[PDB]
Amino acid sequence: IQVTQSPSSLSASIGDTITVACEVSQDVGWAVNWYHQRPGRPPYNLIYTAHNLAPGVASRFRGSRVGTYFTLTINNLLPEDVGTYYCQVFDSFAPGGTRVDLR
Amino acid sequence: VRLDQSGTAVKKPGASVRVSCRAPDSFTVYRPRLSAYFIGEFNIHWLRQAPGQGLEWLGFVNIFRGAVKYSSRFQGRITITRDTSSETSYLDLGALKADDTATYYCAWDKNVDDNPWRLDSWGQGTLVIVSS
Amino acid sequence: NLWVTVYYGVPVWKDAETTLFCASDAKHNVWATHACVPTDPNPQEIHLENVTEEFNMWKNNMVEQMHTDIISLWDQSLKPCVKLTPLCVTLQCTNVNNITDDMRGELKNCSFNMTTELRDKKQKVYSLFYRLDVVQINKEYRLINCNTSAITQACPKVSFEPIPIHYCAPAGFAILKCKDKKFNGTGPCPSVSTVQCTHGIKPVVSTQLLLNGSLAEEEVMIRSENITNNAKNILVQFNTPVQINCTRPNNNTRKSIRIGPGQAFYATGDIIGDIRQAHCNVSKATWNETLGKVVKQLRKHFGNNTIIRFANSSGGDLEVTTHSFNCGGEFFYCNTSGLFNSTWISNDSITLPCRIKQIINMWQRIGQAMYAPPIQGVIRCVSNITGLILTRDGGSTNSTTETFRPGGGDMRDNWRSELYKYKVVKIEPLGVAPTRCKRR
Amino acid sequence: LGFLGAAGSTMGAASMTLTVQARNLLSLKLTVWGIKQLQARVLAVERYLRDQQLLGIWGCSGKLICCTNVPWNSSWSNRNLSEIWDNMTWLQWDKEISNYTQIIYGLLEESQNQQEKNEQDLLAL
Amino acid sequence: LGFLGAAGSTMGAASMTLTVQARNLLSLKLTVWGIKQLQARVLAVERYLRDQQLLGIWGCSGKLICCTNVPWNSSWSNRNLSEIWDNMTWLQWDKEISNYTQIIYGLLEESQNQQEKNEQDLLAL
Amino acid sequence: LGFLGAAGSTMGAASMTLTVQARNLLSLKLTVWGIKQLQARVLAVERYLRDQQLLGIWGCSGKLICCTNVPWNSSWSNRNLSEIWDNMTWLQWDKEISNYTQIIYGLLEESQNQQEKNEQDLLAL
Ligand SMILES: *[C@@H]1O[C@H](CO)[C@@H](O[C@@H]2O[C@H](CO)[C@@H](O[C@@H]3O[C@H](CO[C@H]4O[C@H](CO)[C@@H](O)[C@H](O)[C@@H]4O)[C@@H](O)[C@H](O[C@H]4O[C@H](CO)[C@@H](O)[C@H](O)[C@@H]4O)[C@@H]3O)[C@H](O)[C@H]2NC(C)=O)[C@H](O)[C@H]1NC(C)=O
Ligand SMILES: *[C@@H]1O[C@H](CO)[C@@H](O[C@@H]2O[C@H](CO)[C@@H](O[C@@H]3O[C@H](CO)[C@@H](O)[C@H](O)[C@@H]3O)[C@H](O)[C@H]2NC(C)=O)[C@H](O)[C@H]1NC(C)=O
Ligand SMILES: *[C@@H]1O[C@H](CO)[C@@H](O[C@@H]2O[C@H](CO)[C@@H](O)[C@H](O)[C@H]2NC(C)=O)[C@H](O)[C@H]1NC(C)=O
Ligand SMILES: *[C@@H]1O[C@H](CO)[C@@H](O[C@@H]2O[C@H](CO)[C@@H](O)[C@H](O)[C@H]2NC(C)=O)[C@H](O)[C@H]1NC(C)=O
Ligand SMILES: *[C@@H]1O[C@H](CO)[C@@H](O[C@@H]2O[C@H](CO)[C@@H](O)[C@H](O)[C@H]2NC(C)=O)[C@H](O)[C@H]1NC(C)=O
Ligand SMILES: *[C@@H]1O[C@H](CO)[C@@H](O[C@@H]2O[C@H](CO)[C@@H](O)[C@H](O)[C@H]2NC(C)=O)[C@H](O)[C@H]1NC(C)=O
Ligand SMILES: *[C@@H]1O[C@H](CO)[C@@H](O[C@@H]2O[C@H](CO)[C@@H](O)[C@H](O)[C@H]2NC(C)=O)[C@H](O)[C@H]1NC(C)=O
Ligand SMILES: *[C@@H]1O[C@H](CO)[C@@H](O[C@@H]2O[C@H](CO)[C@@H](O)[C@H](O)[C@H]2NC(C)=O)[C@H](O)[C@H]1NC(C)=O
Ligand SMILES: *[C@@H]1O[C@H](CO)[C@@H](O[C@@H]2O[C@H](CO)[C@@H](O)[C@H](O)[C@H]2NC(C)=O)[C@H](O)[C@H]1NC(C)=O
Ligand SMILES: *[C@@H]1O[C@H](CO)[C@@H](O[C@@H]2O[C@H](CO)[C@@H](O)[C@H](O)[C@H]2NC(C)=O)[C@H](O)[C@H]1NC(C)=O
Ligand SMILES: *[C@@H]1O[C@H](CO)[C@@H](O[C@@H]2O[C@H](CO)[C@@H](O)[C@H](O)[C@H]2NC(C)=O)[C@H](O)[C@H]1NC(C)=O
Ligand SMILES: *[C@@H]1O[C@H](CO)[C@@H](O)[C@H](O)[C@H]1NC(C)=O
Ligand SMILES: *[C@@H]1O[C@H](CO)[C@@H](O)[C@H](O)[C@H]1NC(C)=O
Ligand SMILES: *[C@@H]1O[C@H](CO)[C@@H](O)[C@H](O)[C@H]1NC(C)=O
Ligand SMILES: *[C@@H]1O[C@H](CO)[C@@H](O)[C@H](O)[C@H]1NC(C)=O
Repeated sequence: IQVTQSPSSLSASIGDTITVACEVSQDVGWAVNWYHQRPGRPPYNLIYTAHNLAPGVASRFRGSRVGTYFTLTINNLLPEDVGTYYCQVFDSFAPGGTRVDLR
Repeated sequence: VRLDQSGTAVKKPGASVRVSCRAPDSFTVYRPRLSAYFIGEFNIHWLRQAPGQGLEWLGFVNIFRGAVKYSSRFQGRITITRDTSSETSYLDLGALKADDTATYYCAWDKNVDDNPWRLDSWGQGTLVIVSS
Repeated sequence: NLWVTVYYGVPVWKDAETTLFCASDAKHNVWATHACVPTDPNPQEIHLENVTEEFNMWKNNMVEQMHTDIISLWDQSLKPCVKLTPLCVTLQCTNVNNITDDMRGELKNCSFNMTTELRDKKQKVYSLFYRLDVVQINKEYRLINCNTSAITQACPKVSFEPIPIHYCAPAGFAILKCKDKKFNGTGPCPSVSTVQCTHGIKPVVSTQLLLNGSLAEEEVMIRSENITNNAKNILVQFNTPVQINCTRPNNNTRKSIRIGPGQAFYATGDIIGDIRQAHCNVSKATWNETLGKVVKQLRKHFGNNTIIRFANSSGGDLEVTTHSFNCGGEFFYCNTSGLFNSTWISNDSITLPCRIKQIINMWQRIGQAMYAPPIQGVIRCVSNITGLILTRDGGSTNSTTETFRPGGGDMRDNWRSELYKYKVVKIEPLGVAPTRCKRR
Repeated sequence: LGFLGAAGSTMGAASMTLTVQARNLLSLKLTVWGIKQLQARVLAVERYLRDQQLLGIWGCSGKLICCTNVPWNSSWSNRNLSEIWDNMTWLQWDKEISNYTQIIYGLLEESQNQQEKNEQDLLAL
Repeated sequence: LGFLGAAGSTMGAASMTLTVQARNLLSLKLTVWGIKQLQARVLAVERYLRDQQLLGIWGCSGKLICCTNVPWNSSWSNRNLSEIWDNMTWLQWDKEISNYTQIIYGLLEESQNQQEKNEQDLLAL
Repeated sequence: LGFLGAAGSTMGAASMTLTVQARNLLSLKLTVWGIKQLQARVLAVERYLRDQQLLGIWGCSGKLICCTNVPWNSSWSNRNLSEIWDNMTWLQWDKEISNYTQIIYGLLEESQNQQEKNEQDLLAL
C-alpha cells in the first residue's frame, strides 16, 4: 500500500488557510490519520479517521475525503502550528512529510 | 496515558539495543459484566524517525497475549515483547547498521474497530546512536 | 379518499441486540448445561424468500455477548472449588528416569512441606510439575504464578469438554441465518431463513486451529474485515475436515494431598511406564491438499501471479506462538512450525511436538489462575479441525510475496467463525397502511 | 406457512396470514443462565405489553386488523394505492414511513379519544 | 360462592360464576425466598398473558363468554346438548375433549382472521 | 399539557385528556441496582396488568371511557351532577367515595356477567 503526500513543503503567513494532500494508491476507506510533529518534540495526533477531531486539538483543522484523495483545511494559522505534518494510513507512512513554516 | 521511555543510548555496530517504554496503570481494563479486571487488547506500536526524514513503522505488540507483528524489511533482526506485570514494552533491535541510528517512539493504540491504526499517546522518544 | 389502518402481526423486523439464553439437550460440566432450558428435538426452521438482509459479522453483538457469557461461566464454575494459596511455598526440585531425549528437564520432581490434616504439623510431600510451571530462585523452585496471581484448582469432577449449546433469542425476537454458501464476511445475503434457536455451537477453546468447528458447504472460504488491513485476522473455513489426534503417551497417576480440613489438592504422582513427549499427528497428504485449496482460494484476493508463503508464528506468549487447546481435561501447547512451512508458488503423517502446562490463565485476569488437575491414564482426542486464524504480515510494495502466519489469541475471532452466519432481529408487529376503509 | 413466512412477500399475502406470527409473540437458581433467562422473559413480556398499550389506545384491542377515521395526509406518502399494495413488501414500506410514525401515532390516539368522547355524549341522550 | 366453588357443579351453575373464579388469576434482595417469589410472580403474569393473547386472537377479548363462527364437528363429540349442560362437570368435559384441543384452537384462529378480513373488505365500501 | 397535567383541574377538563396520561403507564448482572430495576419493572407490569384485567372483566377492555348498566345508588353520594362536574377536582371526588369502592366494583362485575349471559341467550336464537 503506497502512500504519497503533497506538497513536499509549503509556507504561509499568520492567519491564512492551507491544505495538505494525501494520495493512497488503494481504496483504504476512511481509515486515515494525520499526525503533527513540532521540531524537537514527539508527534501528537490531531485528526483520526480523516474526519473526526482528536482529543485536545483546536477546531481550526477540518478533514475531508474525496475518493482516494484526502485533505484537511487549516484556518487562521498561528505560529505554534509550524512543524511537520504526516499522513499515515494503516501500516504505511508518508515518506518525507510536509514542512509548514511562516514566511 | 503517560508513556515514559528509557534514556538515550549509544551502541556499536553489530551489537544489540534494548528500548523500554512504560505505560503505568494502563494495561488493565474493567469488564463491568463480570466486574473484574482484565488485560486490555491495546496495541503498543513502535515508530522510528531518522534525523531529517519522516517516521517509519517497525512493529506492534498486542499485549492481551503478547501477539506481535513486525515490518517486512526489518524481519529477522527485531524482537518485540511486553511485560504485563511491569506494564512495560521492550524493543530489542539486533545487528544495528550505521544507518540505524535514530529516535524511537513508543505509541499507544486503543485498537478500536472504528478507528484503525490510531496512536493517541507518544513517548518522549529515545535517541539511539550507533558508531565505532 | 384514503384512511390509515393499523396492522397487527405485520412481518417487520429491525436490527437490535438483546440477551439470548442457552438451550442444550440432555455429569456436571463447566458449561452449566444442567441450567439450560431443554431444546425441542425438531427446531422449526423456516425458509424465507424474496428477502435480502445486510450482515456484518465484524460488528455482530452476538459474538461479544457470548464471549462475556463464556467468561462468566468459567469464573462461576471455578469459584466454588478448592483454593491453592498454601501451595506457594519453597519447593526442593530434582530432575527426574526412563525418559527419552525430548524430556530432558521437562518434568521436575518437586517436594515441599504442605501441612497435614491438622493445621499444626508439617509433612514432606512430593509431586511432579511441568518445567513451564516452576521458576528457579538440587535447587529451589517456586510455582510460576506465586508472585502475580492466586491459584485455584478446578474441581476434578467437572469436565471441561465442550458441549454444544444452542442460542435462542427471547420471545418477540428472531435469529436470521444466512444459508448462502458463497456469502463472505460482510454484505447482503439473498438466501436468509429465520429460526428460533441457533445450530449446535461448540464453545471450543483454541488459538491457531479452529478445532471441532462447522464446515463450509462449498469450496474453502476466506473471510476478513478490510482484508487490506494487516492487523485484522484472516478467518478461514475448511470444506473438508483435517483429522488430528494430539495424544499424550504418558500414564500419570493422580495422588491426593490433604492441604487442609477437607480441601484436597491433586498432584501428578508417580508415572507408570516410561515417559514420551505429547505429540499431534496430522495426515500429511490431507493437510497438503487443504493448504493447496486454501492458497487457490486465497490467490483471488491478491492476484494469480502472487506468491504465498506459510510461515510459523511470529512470537509472543506460549498460548499464541504454539497451537493451544484443551483435550480431555489437559491443556496442550503444540509446536505448529511443522504445518506452516510451505512456500506455495504459481501413509506418512506429520508430527507436532507438544508441551503441557498446569497453570492456565486464559482470558488474562489479574488475580486468578486455574491449576489444571492431573488426568490419570493415557489421553487421546480425535479432533476434526475446521479453520485457521491467519494474519498477513506486512510487505514492502516492491515485492509481491505475501507471508501468512497463524496468529490469533483473542477468542472473539475464534468464536466469530461459529456465529458467522447469524443475526438477531427484533420483531415490530405494528404497522400503519393506507386503505379505503373508514371506521364507523 | 410458518413464522415470518410472508416476510419478503408482497402486501397482499402478508395481510392475509397475520395470525401465524401474532400467535408466536409470547413463545431455578441465581446463576448466569438463570438471570439471563429471567431478563429475557421479562423483556419479552414488557415489549408485548407496550405493543398492547399502543393497540388499546387506538381502540383496536383484540383485533389484528382495525380501521381508523383519520385522513391519510399525502405529506407522508402520496403514492398510488395499487402500487403500494402490489409492489412493496412491509420492510420497504417501514423504511419509507419510519421517519413519520410518531406523529401519525399521536393523531390516531387523539382521534380515538375524541371519538370516544363524542360517542359518550351521543349515548347520554 | 367462591374460587373454584362450582368445580363439582354442573354446567348450569359454573357457566354463571365465571367472574368469581376469574378475579383471582393475578393475586427484595437476592435471597432464596426472594428469587422464588419473583419467579412465581413472573410465571403467573406470563400464564395470564398467554391466556389473554389466545383470547384476543379469537376476537373475544374483554368477554367472559363469546360465540364463534365454526360449527361443532361431531367427530369431536357426539353427545347432545341437554346432557352436556345438565349432566357432567367441567373437568369431565375437559378430559373428554383434551386431545382434540389444538385443532379446534387453530380452527377458531383461522376463522377469526378470515372474518376480520371479510369485515374489512365489506367496510371498504 | 402532559402527564398528570390537569390533576387539580375539574372533572370536565380532566375527563377529556385521559390518553395523554394513560399512555405513560408503562414507561446486566445480579447487582443491587440491577435487581432493584428488575423488581421495579416487573412490579409496574403487574400493577398495569391488574388494572387492565379489572377493565376487561366489566367489558370495557380497550375503552378509555365506557358506559355501564348498574344504577348509581344515591347512598354513595347524593350531590348534584353539575356540582361535582364543574367545581371539584378528581382527587377530592376519589377521597369522597374511597370507602364506597369495593361495593361498586362487585355490583359492576355482577351486572356485566348478567348482561353477558343475557346477550349469549339472545344470540342463541
Ligand atoms: C472434538 O470433538 C471430539 C468428538 O469426537 C472430542 O473427542 C472426545 O474427547 C473426549 C475427551 O477425552 C473423550 O472422552 C473420553 O472418552 C474416553 C472413552 O470413553 C469411551 O470408552 C469407554 C470404555 O473405555 C466407555 O465406558 C465410554 O462410555 C466411551 O464409550 C473415556 O474413557 C474418558 O473417560 C474419562 O472421563 C470420564 C468423564 O467423561 C470419567 O468418568 C473417566 O473416569 C475418565 O476420566 C472420556 O470420557 C471422547 O471419547 C472423545 N470422543 C467423543 C466422540 O466424544 C474432542 O475432545 C473434541 N476436541 C476439542 C478440542 O473440543
Ligand atoms: C520423585 O521423588 C520421590 C522422592 O525420592 C520418589 O519417591 C521415592 O521413590 C523411591 C524409589 O526408590 C522410594 O524408595 C523406596 O526404597 C525402599 C527400600 O529402601 C523400597 O522398598 C521402596 O519400594 C521404595 O523403592 C521412596 O520411598 C519414595 N519416597 C520418598 C519420600 O523418597 C519418586 O519415585 C520420584 N518420582 C519420579 C517420577 O522420579
Ligand atoms: C474499511 O473500513 C472503513 C472504515 O473503517 C470502511 O468505510 C466505511 O466508512 C463509513 C463511514 O461513515 C461507514 O459508515 C461504513 O460502514 C464503512 N464500511 C464498512 C464496510 O464498514 C470500509 O468500507 C472498509 N472496507 C474497505 C474495503 O475499505
Ligand atoms: C514474578 O516472578 C517472575 C519469575 O522470576 C518474574 O519474571 C522474571 O523477571 C526477571 C526480572 O529481570 C526477568 O529477568 C526474567 O526473565 C523473568 N522471567 C520470565 C519467565 O519472564 C516476574 O518479573 C515477577 N513479577 C513481579 C511483579 O515481581
Ligand atoms: C463480500 O461480498 C460482497 C457482495 O456485495 C462484497 O461487497 C461488494 O462487492 C462488490 C463486487 O463483489 C465490490 O465491487 C464492492 O466493492 C463490495 N463492497 C464492499 C463494501 O466490500 C464484499 O466486498 C465482499 N467481501 C469480501 C471480504 O469478499
Ligand atoms: C496405566 O496405568 C494404569 C494404572 O496402573 C493401568 O491400569 C491398571 O494397572 C494395573 C497395574 O498398575 C494393572 O494390574 C491393571 O490390570 C490395569 N487395569 C487395566 C489394564 O484395566 C493401565 O494398564 C496403564 N496403561 C497401560 C497402557 O499400561
Ligand atoms: C503418531 O505418529 C507417530 C509416527 O511415528 C506414531 O509413532 C509410532 O507409533 C507406532 C505404533 O505402533 C510405534 O510402533 C512406533 O514405535 C512409533 N514411533 C515411530 C518413530 O514410528 C504414533 O504412535 C502416532 N500416534 C497417534 C496417536 O497417532
Ligand atoms: C488419528 O487417529 C485415528 C484413530 O486412531 C486414525 O484413524 C484410524 O486409523 C487406522 C489406522 O490406519 C485405521 O485402520 C482406521 O480405519 C482409522 N479410523 C478409525 C475410525 O479408527 C487416524 O488415521 C489418525 N490420524 C493420523 C494418523 O493422521
Ligand atoms: C519458527 O521458526 C523459526 C525457524 O524457522 C524458529 O527459530 C528457531 O528458534 C529456536 C528456538 O525458538 C532457535 O533455537 C533456533 O536457532 C531458531 N532458528 C531460526 C532459523 O530462527 C522459531 O523458534 C519458530 N517459532 C515457533 C513458535 O515455532
Ligand atoms: C518447533 O519445531 C521447530 C522445527 O524446525 C524447531 O526448530 C528446530 O529446533 C531444533 C531443536 O530441537 C534446532 O536444532 C533446529 O535448528 C531448529 N530448526 C529451525 C529451522 O528452527 C523448534 O525448536 C521447535 N520449538 C519451537 C519453540 O519453535
Ligand atoms: C417472490 O417473488 C415472485 C415473483 O416476484 C412471486 O411469484 C409470484 O407468485 C404468485 C403466486 O402464484 C403468482 O401469482 C405471481 O404471478 C408470481 N409473480 C410473477 C411475477 O409471476 C412469489 O410469490 C414471491 N414470494 C415468494 C415467497 O416466492
Ligand atoms: C503438496 O502438493 C503439491 C501440489 O499439489 C506438491 O507440489 C507438493 O510436493 C506436495 N507436498 C508438499 C509438502 O507441499
Ligand atoms: C468430522 O467431520 C465428519 C465429516 O463427515 C463428520 O462426520 C464427523 O461427525 C465430524 N466429527 C468427528 C469427531 O469426526
Ligand atoms: C351435587 O350433586 C347433587 C346431585 O343431586 C346436586 O343436587 C348438588 O347441587 C351438587 N352440588 C353442588 C354444589 O352443586
Ligand atoms: C385552575 O383554576 C383556574 C381558575 O379558574 C382554572 O381556570 C383552570 O382551568 C384550573 N386548572 C388549571 C390546570 O389551571
